[PDB]
Order: sequence, then C-alpha cells, then structure tokens
Amino acid sequence: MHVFYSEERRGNLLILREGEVKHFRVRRIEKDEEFGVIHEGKIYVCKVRREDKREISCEIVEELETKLPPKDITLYQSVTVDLKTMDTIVRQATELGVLTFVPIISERSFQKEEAILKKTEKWKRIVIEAMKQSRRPIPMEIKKPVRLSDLIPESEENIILDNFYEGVKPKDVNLEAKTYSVVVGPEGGFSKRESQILREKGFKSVLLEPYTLRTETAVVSIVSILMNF
Amino acid sequence: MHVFYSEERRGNLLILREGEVKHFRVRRIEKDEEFGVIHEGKIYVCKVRREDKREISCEIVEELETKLPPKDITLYQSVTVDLKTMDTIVRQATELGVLTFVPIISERSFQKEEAILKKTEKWKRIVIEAMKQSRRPIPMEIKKPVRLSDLIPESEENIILDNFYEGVKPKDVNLEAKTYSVVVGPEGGFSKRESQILREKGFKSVLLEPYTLRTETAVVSIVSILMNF
Ligand SMILES: C[S@@+](CC[C@H](N)C(=O)[O-])C[C@H]1O[C@@H](n2cnc3c(N)ncnc32)[C@H](O)[C@@H]1O
Ligand SMILES: C[S@@+](CC[C@H](N)C(=O)[O-])C[C@H]1O[C@@H](n2cnc3c(N)ncnc32)[C@H](O)[C@@H]1O
Repeated sequence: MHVFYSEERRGNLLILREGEVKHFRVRRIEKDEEFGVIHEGKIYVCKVRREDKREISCEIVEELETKLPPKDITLYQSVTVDLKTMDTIVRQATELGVLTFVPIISERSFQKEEAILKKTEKWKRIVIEAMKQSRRPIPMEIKKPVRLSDLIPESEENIILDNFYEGVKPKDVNLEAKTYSVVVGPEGGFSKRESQILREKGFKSVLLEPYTLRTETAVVSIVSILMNF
Repeated sequence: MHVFYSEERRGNLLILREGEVKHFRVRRIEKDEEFGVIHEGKIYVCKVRREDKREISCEIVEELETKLPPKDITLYQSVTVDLKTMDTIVRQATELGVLTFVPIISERSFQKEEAILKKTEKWKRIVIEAMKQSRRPIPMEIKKPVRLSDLIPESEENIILDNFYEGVKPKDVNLEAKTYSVVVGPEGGFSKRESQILREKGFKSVLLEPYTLRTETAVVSIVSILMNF
C-alpha cells in the first residue's frame, strides 16, 4: 500500500497538497484502491475522493494503530560542513525511529546559524518523505540549533560518539535505558577540549569498532544498536 | 595525518602512482610532513623521498598499529535499481569492515549483469578511498554478480534481512560466530517466493526495529550490530 502525508483535514477527508499531489499522480491510484495517509500521528487507510490540480481529497476508511519506537532517542548532530550530508542524516535518523533531532554548532561544524535555520525547512520535508517510506506516523521533531558548549545531559543514558577518544564499546552502554541523548561530531570531529567537557558533564564516550567512520555512518551505527537492543 | 594507497614497493620506498599522485597533491602536504601509506595489509608512516611528474616515492620511517575487523562478513547485496545507491553501500561496507562484497540479482533488483560489471570498476575505486579515510589496511573484495537462487549458507551464521517476514531480532542471532553471510534486498525488497526459498536453504531471517529502512540504512544497521557484538 502506498503512503502519503497530510497536514489538512476537512471532515472525514484528509487533504494532500503541493508535493504530495504530484506524488499521488505518479502512483496512478485506482478509484477504489486503498492507500495510507499520515495525519496527526496516525496512518489512515483511505480511498480517493477528489483529484484536482492543487488538491487530492482522501476519504478515511480505517484509522490504524500507531507503532512507536522502543526507545526515545534525541540526536544532537554537529552540523556537517558539507550541508548536503545533513539530508542523509536527517532521513536516516527518521527511518531509524529517532524522536528528536537537534542541530549542534561545535568548533569544527558548520557555523552559520541563519543558514541552518533556512535549511531546516528542507530537513523537515525530508523527514516527511522518510515517514512515508518507512511507514512511520510519528514525526521526528527538528529543533532550533544549540551550541555544543551549552549541552547538559538529561536522559537516562547520555552518549558522545568520539573516534578520537579511547572510549567504551557499545555493549558497555546501558542498553536497558528507555531514553537516550547521543552527540555526534562533524567531519572534523570533536576537539580534545570540547569532548573533555562533554565527558566531564556526564556524556559516556563510545567508540565503535573497528575503524573511524564518516559521520552519517556512525549515526546509523549507534542508533541501530540502541534501537535494537 | 593523511593516508594514501600504494601497490608498489621498491626497497624501503612505497610508490604512489596514477590518480593517487593527484590525490597526494590535492592534500597539499608540507615539507617533512609525515603521512600514512597503505601497502599489502599494513599502514606505514612515511615522508616524501622524491616527487616526480607522475609518481611520488615515499620513504618508510615507521609503521602504524593496524587492526583487522573482529568479524568476517560477506555482504550479498541485491543491486539497487538506482545504481548510484550502490556507491554509498560499497563505501559504507568498506568503512564498517566488511571483507567480501557480492552483488546479487534478485526478483526486484537491478537486472543488467553487463551494467553491474561496468560499475564494479568504480566500486573498487570507492573501496580504496574509503580504506584511506578509515585507515583500513585490508581491501574489501568485490566479486562478480550472482543470482539469489545460487546462494549457499557458507558461513558460521547466515542471515537474510527481510522487512516483509516476521524474523528474529538481531540480538538473537549467533553473535559468537566468527564468519557471517548477510543478504540484503533492493528498494522493492524480497518477494515472498524468493525469501521462502532462501530461508529453506539455511538463511536465518532477521527483522530490524521499529520501522522499514532504505537498503543502505539496513546494511549499516546490521553490519554495525554484528561488528560490535
Ligand atoms: C569522520 S569522524 C572524525 C574524522 C575522522 N577521524 C577522519 O578524519 O576520518 C566524524 C564523527 O563520526 C563519529 N565517529 C566516527 N567514527 C567513529 C567511531 N569509530 N567511534 C565513535 N564515533 C565515531 C564521531 O562523532 C566523529 O566525531
Ligand atoms: C526498503 S526495504 C523493502 C521496501 C520497504 N518495505 C518499502 O516499501 O519502503 C529494502 C531492504 O532493506 C532491508 N530492510 C529494510 N528494513 C528492514 C527491517 N526493518 N528489517 C530487516 N530488513 C530490513 C531488507 O533487506 C529489505 O529488503
């Protein structure tokens, strides 16, 4: 079943707009063909009603039960100097079930906050596309940027991924925790001074084996481990 | 320090040739600056001996401590219909430590064998670049394409990643195995017909939580779990 996204409800009809109208057209949906539509935290099985140029209305047939991630993870991602890489990180974090995404400004990360705020518009659209593809009805919230220097661990388990520090193995982490905070560096990584402060604050430094990975690969590695164990 | 790749040694000198010389010059190495050079399974610390027009000789001054992957993994990757995606999978599999990469032709995968063979040339270049960036001294072999119907469970643990089958959790597979065979599907996944055959042949079906991932995301997810546990 194809899945679409809506942020507009009119009675018992879910409305598709702009990009979703185009996506709907591409799928060449049949008159009585059922499809899913994500709206306000749930996936609704629907059938088509109106097919117009700037709008597709979908009749709600059945409201499905929403499956939530087994763990509540907040990813504090140092913005990559190559902004394009964030498209992948945001997409994959969404697929994996991460609940909250916080862009971080660190010593070696992208530095322009204004550009980060603008790019966030695109990142939110990427989250929506990933939600449709992964059949994830709950959004991944993208928050305003925070500076690494101001972070304070507050989750049940708090981790800093660092290839430059002889940290602990993933299995040494509290895998029974239900809430996590994970801090990941940009291409250049974390400076020794930056990471030291984070470790002193209470972030457990984790080292993935056996090699140093690119930022996006490290994100999926740690999140997949935490989400599945 | 920067790391380079060589397949030619002359006495105590490691030689960089072809495109590697261009790569070296792009890195703008300073006078007396030391750098690493991968050669036959080891990474040597070197300094420039002589720079020529199309080759650079590097004097070995020491040897870096290297580490091999803790697990021997063979990834059987159904070729994605979007061939570009394979560039990412090959690169990440290399970063993660996968030893052997085998492109597979399944019911819903890319079908042109001739095109797969052509792209393999690029995949081999990607492997070398990932080796340099991850400081991985051993290559990842990219084999000729084979059909899903011709796969055999040759490793200590043989797994098929399938979102369409209620398989077991990753933490429940044989994590004490030294060798693994991992089969991953294309964008459209595995048909019920072909997966049933693979399961009967001896492949253990694994289901990642909580949502359906894109192929590349699933690869990093399972490989990271196997390598770190
Ligand atoms: C590419 S790495 C740092 C640069 C890398 N050392 C290099 O020069 O190739 C970017 C980020 O990914 C994460 N990372 C990469 N490899 C890691 C590993 N093996 N263990 C833990 N974190 C890692 C860390 O958050 C790191 O700051
Ligand atoms: C994109 S998935 C299959 C199509 C997907 N269900 C969809 O329609 O969006 C591609 C491949 O990634 C792997 N995969 C993705 N999610 C998975 C999961 N949750 N558990 C196990 N394997 C998964 C499987 O090998 C699958 O064949």
